[PDB]
Amino acid sequence: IYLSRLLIDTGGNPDRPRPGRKWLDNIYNVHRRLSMAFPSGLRREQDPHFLKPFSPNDFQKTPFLFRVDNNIDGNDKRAIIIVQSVLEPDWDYCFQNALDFLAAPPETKEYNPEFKAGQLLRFRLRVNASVRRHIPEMVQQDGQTIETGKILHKRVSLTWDASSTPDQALADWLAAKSPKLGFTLQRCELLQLGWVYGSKPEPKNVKVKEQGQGYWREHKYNPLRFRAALLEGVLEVDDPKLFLKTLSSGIGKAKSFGFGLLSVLPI
Amino acid sequence: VMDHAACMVCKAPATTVQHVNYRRAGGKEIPEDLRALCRLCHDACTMLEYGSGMTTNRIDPCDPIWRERILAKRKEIVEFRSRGQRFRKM
Amino acid sequence: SNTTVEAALQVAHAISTHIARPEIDYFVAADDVPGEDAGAGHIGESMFASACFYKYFSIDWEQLVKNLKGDTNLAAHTVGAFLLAAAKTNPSGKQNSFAAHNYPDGILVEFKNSPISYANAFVRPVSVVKESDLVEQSIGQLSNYVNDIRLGYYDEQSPVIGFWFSPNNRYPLGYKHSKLASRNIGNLNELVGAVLDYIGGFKWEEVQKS
Amino acid sequence: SNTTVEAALQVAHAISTHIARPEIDYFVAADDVPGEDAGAGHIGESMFASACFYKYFSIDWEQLVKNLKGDTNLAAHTVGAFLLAAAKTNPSGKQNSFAAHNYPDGILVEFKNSPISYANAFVRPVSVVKESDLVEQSIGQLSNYVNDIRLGYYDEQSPVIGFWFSPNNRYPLGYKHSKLASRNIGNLNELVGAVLDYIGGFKWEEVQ
Amino acid sequence: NRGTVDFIASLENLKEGDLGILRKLRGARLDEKLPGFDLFSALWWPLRQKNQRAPKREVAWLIAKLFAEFRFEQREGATLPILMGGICRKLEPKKELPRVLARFDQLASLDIMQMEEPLSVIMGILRKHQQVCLDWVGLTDVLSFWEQEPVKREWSDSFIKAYKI
RNA sequence: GUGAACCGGAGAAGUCAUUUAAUAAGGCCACUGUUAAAAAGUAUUCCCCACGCAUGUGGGG
Ligand SMILES: [Zn+2]
Repeated sequence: IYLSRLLIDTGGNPDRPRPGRKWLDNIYNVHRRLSMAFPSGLRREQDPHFLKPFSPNDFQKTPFLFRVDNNIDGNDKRAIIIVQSVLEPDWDYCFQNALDFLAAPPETKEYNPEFKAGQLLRFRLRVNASVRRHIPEMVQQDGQTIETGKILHKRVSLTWDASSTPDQALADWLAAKSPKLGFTLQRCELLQLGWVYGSKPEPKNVKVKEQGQGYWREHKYNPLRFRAALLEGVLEVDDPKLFLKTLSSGIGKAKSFGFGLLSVLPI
Repeated sequence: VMDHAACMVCKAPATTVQHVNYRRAGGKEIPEDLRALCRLCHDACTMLEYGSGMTTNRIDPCDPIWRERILAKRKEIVEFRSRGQRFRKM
Repeated sequence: SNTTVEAALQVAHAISTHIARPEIDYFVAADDVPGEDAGAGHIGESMFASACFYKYFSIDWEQLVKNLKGDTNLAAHTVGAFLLAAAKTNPSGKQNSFAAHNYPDGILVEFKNSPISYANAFVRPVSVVKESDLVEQSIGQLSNYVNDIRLGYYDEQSPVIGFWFSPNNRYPLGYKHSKLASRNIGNLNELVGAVLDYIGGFKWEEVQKS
Repeated sequence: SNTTVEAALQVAHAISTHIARPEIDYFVAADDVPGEDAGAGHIGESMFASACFYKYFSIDWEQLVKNLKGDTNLAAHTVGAFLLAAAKTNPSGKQNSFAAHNYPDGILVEFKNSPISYANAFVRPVSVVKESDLVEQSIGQLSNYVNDIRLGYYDEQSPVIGFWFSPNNRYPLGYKHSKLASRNIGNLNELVGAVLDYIGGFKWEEVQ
Repeated sequence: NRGTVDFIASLENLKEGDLGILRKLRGARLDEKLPGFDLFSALWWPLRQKNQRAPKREVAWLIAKLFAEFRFEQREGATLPILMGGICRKLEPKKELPRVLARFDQLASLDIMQMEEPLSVIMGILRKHQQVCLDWVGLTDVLSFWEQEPVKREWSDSFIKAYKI
C-alpha cells in the first residue's frame, strides 16, 4: 500500500486569502477533495484539465484513511495530512487548479509493513470515542417542556465515571477490544480530547415547475459532529495475519472522516 | 444542485452562479445557461469581462482556453487582496 | 449603569524559554527504521519531552480590595488561594492527585508599585542538549536579568525586596548573592504564609472562610 | 485670539527593526452549564504581535521655556519627568490579557542644534543570528549608524555630546573598540540628573 | 430611478481614505488594482442585486472616479448643460466662447469608455468658476442611456435654454 | 389596359502653402481604538443497515 503526504501552510499573513487553510474547516470538504484525488479512467481522458462538472459516480469509491496533524518546520507552522489508501493516488490530477492549496508539493511512498511477534511498535492513533447506548433517548426537551417520552438507539460520545480519569477510561476502552484486533498495549497516554465538525449538502425536492422533469432540487445543509481522541503509546504484536488486516482497515467507526488511522513506528 | 456544490474550475464549495448566454434573462433562463462558481473564481471572471465588449456570449469557465487567464487572475487576487477592507465595508 | 468592573489581575501569555521542539515524524516509517530500541525512537526519556515555560501574573491589591467593597481578609484569602492554585494546576485536564512535579521550580513574589516583566531574560534562546539542567540555566538567565534590572532601574524612594521558592535543587543559594532573595523558602504553605505576613500580617492557616 | 500654540515636542511613529509576524489568537467562549446543544464554528479571531521598537523623541529647549513664560525650573522639571515617564510607561492597550510591561534596554540622549533621526539604521531588517539576540544586534546597528552620522555630517562650530544608558552596562553601545557616547551611564535617575545638570544647573530635588 | 440615488448616497457616505483610494486610480480600468475593485464591488454589488435598473459597471465606475477627484454636493436642477450654459454666457463671443463650445461638443462623438478626461476638463472649468453643486443622478442616467438620439437632443436643448436666457 | 400604358439627368475635378501657449506659487496648524473570552474532565453525534435486545457490538455518508 501507499502513504501520501500533503503539507499546508497554517501561518503566513493573516490578512490575505488563505484557501489552503480555509479548506481544513470542513472535514466533509477534506474527504470530498481526497475522493476527487481518485480518478476513474475515462474521466482523465474526457477531462484532462478537470473542468467538467464534478460527479461522485464518475470517481472510484475505494476506501482510504487519512489523518490531519500539525508540526513545526524550523520556524514555520505547518499542517500535515497523511493519506493511507490501497490504490495509487493521483495528486497531480486533484490540485492542478489549486496549486495554492499546498505550501509544498505532495509526496508518496510505498509501504510494505509486516512485523512478526516480538516488535514493540510506537503507535499514534486518533479514534472516534463513539458508543451506542441502550437508553440514549430521554428526549430532554428545551424551553418550557423538559421531559417527554420517546425511545430510539443512537450513537453518542463515550462517557467516563466521575471518580475515574479520562486517560484510564480511554485506556481500558481501547484495551477491552484490543485482543480482537491483535495487539497488547503497554503504555497508553491521552494527548487530546475534542470534537470534529463539518457540514454536508443534501438535495431536497421542492415543487415541480412547468415540466420540471423530476422536481426542483434545492440544497439543504445538515451538520456533522464527531468526538475525537488522539493518543500515543507502545504496543506489542501477536497473530500478524490479524495485525495486517488491522493495518489495512481502520479502528472504530466514522473511518471516512479522518478517524481510525493507526500509525506505527518499528522499534 | 446540478453541479454537486463544487466550483467548476477550482473545485471548491460554490457560493454563486455565473451566466454564459445572456439572451434568456429576466426570469426565463434555463439551468444549462448557468455555471456554479465560488467567490474567488467569480471575482476573477468579473475582472476578466469588465470592458471586453461581450453582449450575449460571456465567459464560459468550462472552456479550456480561459483557464490560464482565470488562474492568473486568481493568483493576483490571492496575492493582493485584503480581507479587512471587505469585512469593514459590510 | 456602569456594569463594567475593572480587572485586578493581569496574566501574560506564557512563553517558553527555548525554541519549539518539532514532534516525531511518522511518514518516515515506510522508508527506514530507527533500529532495535535505539535513538530517534525508544530512548525512554522518563515519560515524554517536556517544555520549560515562563509565566507572569500581576495582582493589584488596591483594585482587588475596592472591587470587593472592603472585606480585606477575603481578598487576602483570594490572593493565597490564587497563588496556591496557580502553583499546582495544569491548564488542560488530567488533574494531578499528588505527584510533586506539578510544583513550579521557581516563584518570585515581588512587592513593587510599578509592574516590571522579566520576559526579556529569554530573548536569547536557552539552547541545550540535556534537559536536566535546562531548568537550571533558565533560572540562571532569569537571575542575571533580574539582578541587572533591579540594580539598574533602582530608585531610593521605594527599595523593595521579595521572596523565592525552589526545591532547594537548582542553586537557590548562589544566584545574585541573595540580594533580592531575602527569605529562601522550600515549602509552598510557608511561602504563602510569608506573602500573607508581608501584605497585611495574616497567615494562610488562619483565614479560610468569609 | 491666536489660539494656536506651535509645539515643543515631536514624536515619531515607533516602528519595529524587523519584519513583523502578526498572529491570531483563536479564542472561544466556554459555557459554564452543560447543555449548550450548539455544534458549529464558534471560534473567534483576536490578533497580536511581538516586536522590538525604535522610539524617537525630541525636546526643543527654547520655545518650551518660551511657552512656559520664562519658567526655567518648570521646564527642567518637565524635561526630567518626561524622561522618567517615557522610560517607564507603556500603552495600556489590551494589557489585562497580554501584560507586556517591558522596560527599554537602551536610551541615547543627545544635545545638538539640528534634529537627526537614526531610524534609517534599520532600513535593512535585523535578521537574528544564533549567537546573539535581537536587542544586541539592534544596538549594534544603531551604534554603526550613529558613528557614521557623527563622522559624516560633522561641523566644527556645533559640538555634539551624548550619553548612553543601559541597565548595569548590560548592552554597551556596541561598535568594535570605538566608544561613541562621552559618558556611559548604568542607572536611570543618575542619567536624569546628568541631563538636568547639563541643562544649566538643575537638580532632581528642588524642581519638584 | 432608485439604484442611482442609492449609489450616489453611498458615494457621498465615503470618508477621506476611500476617496483617496479612488482618487489614486483616475485614468485606470477596474480590473487592474485590487483595492479599487474591492471598494467599488462592496459599494455597488448589493444595489445591483437588489434593483434591476441599477447603473452599469462602466458608468458607475466613471461616476465614482469623477466624484473622487471633483467632489460636488448632490443637488437637483444643477445639470451639466445648465451650468455650462450659465458659464458660457459670460465670455467674449469671438475667441473663448467657440473654444468652450467645441470642448462641450466633443462629447457627442465619444463612447462611455473614452469620456473620463473631457468630463474632467468640463468639471475643472466648473470648479474654476466657484461651483459647489452638481446633479450626479441625472448625469448618471444620461450616461447610462447615451447612444440614443432623444437624450442628446435634450442635452443640447438644455444647453441652448441655459445659453439664451 | 387608371391625362393611363411604353420611359437613366447623364459624363469630370489634390484645398495645397506658413506658426512654442509662454514667464509664478509649501495645503498648512490638532486627535488612545478603548473595555471580553478554556478548542476541551463528558452525560444526546446530523443520517441509513446486520444480529440476539442487561446505560449492545460491527458497516457505510
Ligand atoms: Zn473556484
